Amino acid sequence: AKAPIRARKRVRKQVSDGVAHIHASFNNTIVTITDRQGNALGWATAGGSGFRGSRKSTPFAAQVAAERCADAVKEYGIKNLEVMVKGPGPGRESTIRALNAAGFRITNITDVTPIPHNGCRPPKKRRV
Amino acid sequence: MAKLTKRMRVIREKVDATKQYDINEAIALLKELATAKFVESVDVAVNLGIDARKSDQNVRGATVLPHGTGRSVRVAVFTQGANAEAAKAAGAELVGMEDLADQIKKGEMNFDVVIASPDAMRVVGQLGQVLGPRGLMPNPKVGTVTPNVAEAVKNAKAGQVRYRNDKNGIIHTTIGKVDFDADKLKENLEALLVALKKAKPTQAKGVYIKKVSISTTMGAGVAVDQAGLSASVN
Amino acid sequence: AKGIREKIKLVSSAGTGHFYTTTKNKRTKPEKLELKKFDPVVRQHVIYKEAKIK
RNA sequence: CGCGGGGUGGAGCAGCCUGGUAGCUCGUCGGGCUCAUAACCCGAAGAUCGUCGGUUCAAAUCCGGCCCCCGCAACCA
RNA sequence: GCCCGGAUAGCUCAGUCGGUAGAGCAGGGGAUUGAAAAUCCCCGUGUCCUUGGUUCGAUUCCGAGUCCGGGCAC
RNA sequence: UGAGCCUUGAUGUGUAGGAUAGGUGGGAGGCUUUGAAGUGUGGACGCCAGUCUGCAUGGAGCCGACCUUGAAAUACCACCCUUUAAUGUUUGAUGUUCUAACGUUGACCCGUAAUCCGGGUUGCGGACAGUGUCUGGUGGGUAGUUUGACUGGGGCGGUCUCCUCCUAAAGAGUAACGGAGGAGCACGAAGGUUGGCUAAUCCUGGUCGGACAUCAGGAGGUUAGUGCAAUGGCAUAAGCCAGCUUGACUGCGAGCGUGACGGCGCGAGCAGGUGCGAAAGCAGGUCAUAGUGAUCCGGUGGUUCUGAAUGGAAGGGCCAUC
Repeated sequence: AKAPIRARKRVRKQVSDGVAHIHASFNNTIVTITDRQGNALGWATAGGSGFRGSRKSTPFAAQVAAERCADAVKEYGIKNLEVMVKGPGPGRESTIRALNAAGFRITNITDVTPIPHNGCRPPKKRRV
Repeated sequence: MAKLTKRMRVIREKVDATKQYDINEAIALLKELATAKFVESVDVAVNLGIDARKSDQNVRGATVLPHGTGRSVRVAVFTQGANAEAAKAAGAELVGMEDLADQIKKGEMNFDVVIASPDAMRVVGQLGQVLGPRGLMPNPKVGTVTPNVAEAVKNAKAGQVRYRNDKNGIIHTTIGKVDFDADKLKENLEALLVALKKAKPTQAKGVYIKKVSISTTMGAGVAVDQAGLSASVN
Repeated sequence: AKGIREKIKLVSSAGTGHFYTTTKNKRTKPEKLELKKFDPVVRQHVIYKEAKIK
C-alpha cells in the first residue's frame, strides 16, 4: 500500500541562518552555502546540474544550480540567508533572484569580487 | 518480551524472569513466577548449533515423557469413521471431518494435531509451515504422523510429544503444564534432552546445548544451565 | 604429468575399501561412470561408482 | 659459411599458433560541391597471398626445395 | 591438489534483505551545423552459470560442481 | 574513538488486510497505589501519517477468544535473525598534558692540582630516541660455490630419451654431427563378444554441384582401410556396421625369448567370480612395435602386522595409489 511523502531522512545540525557564496564566471557558476563561522553546509553548480556545453554559462543554468542547492540545505532547517557575489560571470544577479524565489529571506547581496591593486601580471591571451 | 505497562515492569523485577538457573529449582520457581491466573503451559526452546541454515536437517521426531501432556497435545481424530470407536473413546477433543476441515482453511486454530488415516488427508489436505505464534499442523517434518489415530492419540495421553527443527536452529516443544510437579516437568524436559541427543544431529555429536530455555505461558522463561541428568554431571 | 585427459578413482559400491584407478576425459563428457567390475574383498562382481569426488 | 625473421589491392601494414574466414589507412576510378583546381562528401573497383612441390576432404596459413629482402654470426693461437 | 573471491546490457559494475531486471559508455533512426567535432531525443539486454534447497513465493537467502582472478602449498 | 564480548531497549511500512506479517512453540486472555480508554501537547519516526510513547488529564478497557480478511493473524508470554541506541565491560587505536625511569657529545660545583670519569645540584628533552630478543623487506659491501658431456680441435650450431625403415654383411642387427620419418598421447567405445557385410578409381545413365554430393548399372579386385609414423600385417579379416556388455577381471603361473645389472617382453594352464553366444568357444585392453620416470621423501584410503612400563595413540610396516 504505502507510497512515500518525506523527502529525506530526519534533519541534522540545524543552524537557522547562513551565508551563501555565488562564484560566477565565464565558464561555470558555483553556489556554496556556509555557516557564519565558516563551514560549508552544501553546494551545487551549473555543470553538476546537468547542463554542459555552452549552457554552462547562462543565467538560466545559474538559476537551476541555486534551486538544487536549496534542496541540499533543507536538512539544516535554514530560513534566512545572506549572499556573497563573486566574479564577472553571467548568472551573477540571476542566481540571487532564484534564492529569493526559493522562499529564503536574503539579508545583503554583498558583491565581494577580488580586485588587485594593480598587482600580479595577467596572462596575455588572444595573441598577436 | 514482557510489556512496558506500569505493573508489568513491577512483575518482571519481582519474579526474576529470563536469566539462567538450575533445572530442579528453575522449574519449582516457574510455578511461583506465573503471570496467568490459571494453569500456564511450559514449553522448551532448544538450540542446536550447526544447521540453522535448513529447516529439514537437524533432528525432528517425537519423544516419550513419562507424564502425558494435559492441555498441550490436545488431540483430535480426523476421519468420518475409519476404525473409529477406540480413538473417539480415549479422551480426544473431537472425531470428524467437517468442523476441523473448515476451521483450518479459514485460518486460526488453537489445538495440537488431528490424527489422520490416509483416506482422511486425501479429502482435506494441509497447507504451509509459516505458523508463527499459532502452531497447528502435522507434517513429515514433525515426523510422528505414521499412521493410525488410536495409537498416536493414546500414546500422547501416556507420554508422547512432538519435536521439530525451527529456522533459528531452535527446537520448540511443549513440555507440560505448571499444574505438573517440578519433578514431572523435569522428567518431561529430561526426556526431550535425551530425544535431541538420541536421534543425533547430522553434523553435531549430541544434545549439543548452545542454549536451552524453558518458558511458561505468561509467567516468563528460565534459561537452563545443564543437560538435565540431575543438576550437574561432574 | 601426462595428457589433458586425467586420473579418476572408481570406488567399489560395496562398503569395503577398494578401488580401481583409471583415466577419463573430463572435458568431452564428464558424465560419471557406472560400470560393473570385480571386487576381490567381497570376491564378487559389483558396480563401481564415482570419479575421485565427495 | 651458419642461424632466425620477411616476400599481401598501385603504397605501407593485419590476419600466418590442424587450416575452410581478404581487414585498415593511402592511392585509383565514377558522381557531387566550386568560376575552376585543391580539399570535402558519397559510391565502387583492386590481392587466384614470391615460386614450385608435399601432407590434407580443405592450405596464404602447416611441411619441403629454390630465388629475393633484413637482423645476427663467420673466432681461438 | 585447499581457503578465498568473481562469472548478466557487447563491457565494468549494479537498483537485487526473497515478493521488484539498472546507472556510464557501445550500434541504428530523428532533430542542427563549412557533412564532422559536436547538443537533445526515443529502443537498446540477461530463465543473474549448471544443479540442489529453505518457502506462501526466493537467481541473490543456504548448498555441490566448471571456468577466471589472489594467497599458502612442492 | 574502532571492535569484541555482553547488560536493558527497538524498528522490519510486500500482494490482499482495519492495521501489524523478524523466524516460531506455548497460549483463550494481563487487573501494584486499578489496566482503564480517550481526546489533547511534545519526542523518536520511515518502501507516509504508520508504530512505540515520555505526560497533562482521566480512575468511565486494550482487545482475542471462530471478531473478520489473508498462505501465515494479530491480544499476551517465550525465541532470536537484522539493524541498534542507551549502557556495561575487557582490549586496541589516537592525541594532549605530566615526570619519575631513561638520554643529555647543556650549565655549574665537588672529588681536583685530572675536570677524562664518577658523584651532586640545576636546566632542557621524555616514556620518544636508545639498546636486547623475535620478524618482513633490502643487501655482490662481504663470503662459500656453481656454471654438462658429445664435438673429425674447441667455441658457435645441432643433439642427448623412446619407436619405424635403410646402412646391417639372406640367425643374433652392428658404428659414424651416415641416409629418411614419428612419438611425450588417444579410447568407457575406437575395449569384450555374437551376428552380418566388403575397397580405392574410372566409365555409362542420372532432377542444378555433368570437375567432385546422393542414385542405379558395369568394369575392376583392395590399387582401399588401419585413432596417429614407418615397417610387418590382415578377407577366417586385425576393415566396416548392428545387438547385448564391462574379462580395460582379483589371485597366481609351468615354460620361455630378451638384457651386464636395474628391468622389460611372452604365456598354456590352475583357483575365484563374470560377460557374450544355442553350443563349441571366446575374452586378463586396443593388429603389433612409440605414448616414459629408478630410488629417497612426503600425501590420501584400507589392513590388529607392529606400536620403546601395562592398555590405547601419534609413528612404523604391508596392500592400494598419488
